[PDB]
Amino acid sequence: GRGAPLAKVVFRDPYKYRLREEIFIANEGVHTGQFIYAGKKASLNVGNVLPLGSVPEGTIVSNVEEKPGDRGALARASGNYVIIIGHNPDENKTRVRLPSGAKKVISSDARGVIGVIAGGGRVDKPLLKAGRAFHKYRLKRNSWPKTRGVA
Amino acid sequence: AQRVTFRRRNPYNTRSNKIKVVKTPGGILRAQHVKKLATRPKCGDCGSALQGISTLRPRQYATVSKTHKTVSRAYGGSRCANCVKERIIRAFLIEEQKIVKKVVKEQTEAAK
Amino acid sequence: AREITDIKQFLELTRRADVKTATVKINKKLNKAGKPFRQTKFKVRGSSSLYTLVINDAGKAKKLIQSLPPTLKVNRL
Amino acid sequence: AKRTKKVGITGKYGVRYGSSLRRQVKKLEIQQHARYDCSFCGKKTVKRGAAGIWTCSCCKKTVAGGAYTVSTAAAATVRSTIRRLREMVEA
Amino acid sequence: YRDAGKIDKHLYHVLYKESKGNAFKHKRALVEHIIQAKADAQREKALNEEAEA
RNA sequence: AUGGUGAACUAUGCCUGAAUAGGGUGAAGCCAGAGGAAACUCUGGUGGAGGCUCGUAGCGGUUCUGACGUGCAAAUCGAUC
RNA sequence: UUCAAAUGAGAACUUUGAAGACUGAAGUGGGGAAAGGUUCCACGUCAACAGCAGUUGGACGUGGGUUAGUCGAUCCUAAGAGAUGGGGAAGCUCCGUUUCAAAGGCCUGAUUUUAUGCAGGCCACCAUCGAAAGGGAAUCCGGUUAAGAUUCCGGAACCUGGAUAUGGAUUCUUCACGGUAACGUAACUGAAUGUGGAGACGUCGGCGCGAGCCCUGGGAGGAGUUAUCUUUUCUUCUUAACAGCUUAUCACCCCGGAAUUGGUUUAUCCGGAGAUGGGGUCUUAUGGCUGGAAGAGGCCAGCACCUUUGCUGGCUCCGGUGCGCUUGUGACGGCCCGUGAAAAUCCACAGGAAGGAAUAGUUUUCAUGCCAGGUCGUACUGAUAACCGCAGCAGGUCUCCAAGGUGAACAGCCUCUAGUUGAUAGAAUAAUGUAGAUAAGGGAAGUCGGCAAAAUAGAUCCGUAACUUCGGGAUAAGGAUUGGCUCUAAGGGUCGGGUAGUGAGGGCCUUGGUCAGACGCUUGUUGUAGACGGCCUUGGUCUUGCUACAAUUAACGAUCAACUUAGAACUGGUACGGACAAGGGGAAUCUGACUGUCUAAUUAAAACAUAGCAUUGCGAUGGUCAGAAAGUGAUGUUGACGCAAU
Repeated sequence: GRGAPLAKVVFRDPYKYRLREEIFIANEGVHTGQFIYAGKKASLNVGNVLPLGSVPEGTIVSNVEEKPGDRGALARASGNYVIIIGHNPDENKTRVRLPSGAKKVISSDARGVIGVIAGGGRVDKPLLKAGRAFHKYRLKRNSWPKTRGVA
Repeated sequence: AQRVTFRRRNPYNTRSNKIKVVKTPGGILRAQHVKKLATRPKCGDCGSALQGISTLRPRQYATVSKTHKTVSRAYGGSRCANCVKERIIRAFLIEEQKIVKKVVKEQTEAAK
Repeated sequence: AREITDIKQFLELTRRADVKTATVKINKKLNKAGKPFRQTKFKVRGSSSLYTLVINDAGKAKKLIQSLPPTLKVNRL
Repeated sequence: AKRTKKVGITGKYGVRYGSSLRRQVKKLEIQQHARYDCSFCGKKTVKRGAAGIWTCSCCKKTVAGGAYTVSTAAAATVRSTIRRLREMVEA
Repeated sequence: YRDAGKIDKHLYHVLYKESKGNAFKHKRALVEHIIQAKADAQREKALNEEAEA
């Protein structure tokens, strides 16, 4: 039911001796075995997740947090991204351009993962058959087929 | 040609109901139930099947002797040779570079 | 069960203090492309297995059948 | 011998689904099922499995990419934007 | 015939590609086709030895 | 109107399994050959795609407005589908 | 359907025997799931039911019958249900079920009133239910009842829980060796914690291999025909669970190094990230020999037992082929804006706690020995008489096995095994009917409408237009052949590339015996073979390393068993897809693009649906929708390439 590939990233628990698996939306350009870095001091490369306040002008990111700790709400679909269009150091805000063109200002502390999401350009292929629609919608929800209300 | 029938009470053919017909000594064709096929153990790193380890159903592994459950290598019945071989390389070389990282740091900061 | 083909060890399991009965079987079988011979089988019933010792030459049968202990109940033929 | 004149792979749909829809479908399936070079081993062994997952048959190195292309053109400049934006931090 | 020793390794590959295709119809059709290939190869080989001398 | 029962039939979704002879057509991809200076184009093989097709098992039922129509049947039987 | 006999007061129907047929193995045959509940089997019996009858019964009265450590339920969890802590609700109760709950047991040590407390190391999962075709620890064969069996008898196994030793390995290099390596050797310490594998798994297509069955040669028996012929026809010739040795693709390892690129599948993938080649390792599906096990089953000859029954006995053997059907498996390839389940459980690795030597301590995931495996189901039908349709009602109900021939074929048609011969009957057999048919000449003139029937209708060769979304239309339209006998040609597999001396002629038979040359035909009498066979020969006893001629071409020679295709003569009162089987075709017009779906019981449609196109709302302290509230929810395990409304 998702057109974007997932990623299973393992983060070593620092508090206790064990491993924690994490499910990340695979940003296009990431590969298995890549070192995905999370935190303030992370470098600027595709795949890493950083707060918006730590990145300079012109960067596009994805899976950003509406609030500092919901672990990502915005720009999660395939091929979507949000652009950094200015910082607000006063009262620690940052405003960005959503994929729908809406401009929203959020906290500079909320995190976001660098890079666009893989699976873009998916809807450029015509869906052709009814069964292809049936196969697509058999795993998403019961929202197909649609019957006109006039009939 | 003689024709056979099920011996259990399930009348449907599935993976758990596989049937092989055998020539019984009494001169009649009898259906013989076959257990599901075993799958080769797989390496944890490369995913491929690892050689030297007996293949059998999970619960029945508790009966086979250790000679078919442990090769004489490190990471015996979990990893397969080449994965272990480069695991040594990765461990040895990174620790080798780590002290190289340390010695340069002690020199640059001292001359700072 | 299984089959063992060593004479010396076979006597050891006869008085192994768990065998109660034993049987001897005679078969008239063929060989190669020549005349047949006299073939015999010696069977020993253990507690959980049934050992056996096949001998295709009656020459070795004599010294072995006498070697069976008298306390062993043998079902002749 | 060029068995079919102009429809190639999309000719399997017979005569249905119009001409442009088949043609537009035709364009994508050419590179969807094509063979790409790998960035880790440099072989013609990159094929698409699942929606947007590109795997290499040799060395098992899977690269995330577009739904129908290893590197979609709309995001090839995204890393160019980031890489051009990285050096200003240092110099 | 590759392991027979009479033929070379390279001429194997040429016929193998063609046998996957056509112009080789049956067992007999191949055998003299192989022969004339060796016969042709022997033709210039004999002529090359005398031409150099 | 009040209060209870019903998806064993059928309506829809999910989980779990099960079933679908035999032929026709012939897509990519591939191989060989030919043409030409190139671009590239034709010939001959494989290849099995294709919510394709003729057609049994199965699912519905178009027509005879056949049979029956106080019936074998509160809607079934036969042929043609 | 018919004949005869038996029983019976009472036979078109009961039984038996003899014929004639049918289902034709996608059964009118064998077993089951749900359902039924004793219909199962025996005795006796006909007032009632079996729309005729009936001494017959799925009926009546009386009784018998279902045996489990291994087959299942038991256990796990899926979609989902639901109890606590909580929050609503006057309330019956509703929400959620890990969320605003301080929600648990657990190994080491203490021991010697410590019973088990206590002092530390600890881990935190976080009710329960929920799929006798989802996962699941372990068994088969022979035989035996009136009715039971993978359950009973006999024989032969394996698994789990527990207790204890015996034997082996280990060790003063105290917790093993070998191989360069993939890894191996029956055993060959080891906790908390962490990690990994199995369970665990899409569909389709072709290919390889295995099993069951089909076809068939030799031989050992029986039965059938025999006016004539047929080394003829049919039939038996079988081997289980479990165990030892051994065996494959795939994959990996050592040497080596590549263009004059080479290996290679039906299907073009692979190779300096290292091929081809040479040599090895591994999983053991499967298969082979052996044990079980030939004393078992089967086919045959003599013995005589009103009987209860057996004994003596023989064989139960050696093969071959295949696009053969069913099925299993392996390496693959195609498909996707579908990439195609979870947990219990089991094992392994990292780690190093803890303990340990030889006067012996471990080793009970090495071999052997001892004990136990509780409860519940097991009979029968499973269908035009055992289930549901008021009935024994042509209706409906899930699934495994499935032979021979013609034939593409699980099509139609006939038959072998098996099972029925059952559904009221007798005589003439008027109209009118129901179901099959045939009609001289014309031919749709009939009718609202060629509605119903009819014609072509299989296969091979030739040939095929308008238009088009270039894929189709298109087996378009339209032509030529088809039987039988005797031939011709083509399409493969497996082996062999020499002579003279030499070594083994690892069969060395042969002449002598040496001595295991022995059993077999209660000691001995003395009688027999030595199983004519280990051990050495003076030897005539079709594979060869060495040299020679010169070794090569032409390529040859020997065996084997399949069908497919094409062609040539002859032949038949010109018949040949001879029965069955099986497309009418073309010019157009209205309309829906197509596949698909609905008014299950009068409308299958140009109606709905479908892809495509466009618009609208929504950046979650949200958009749409539910609830009586809620600390409630659906989208949402979601994020603008998304959800929702059109």
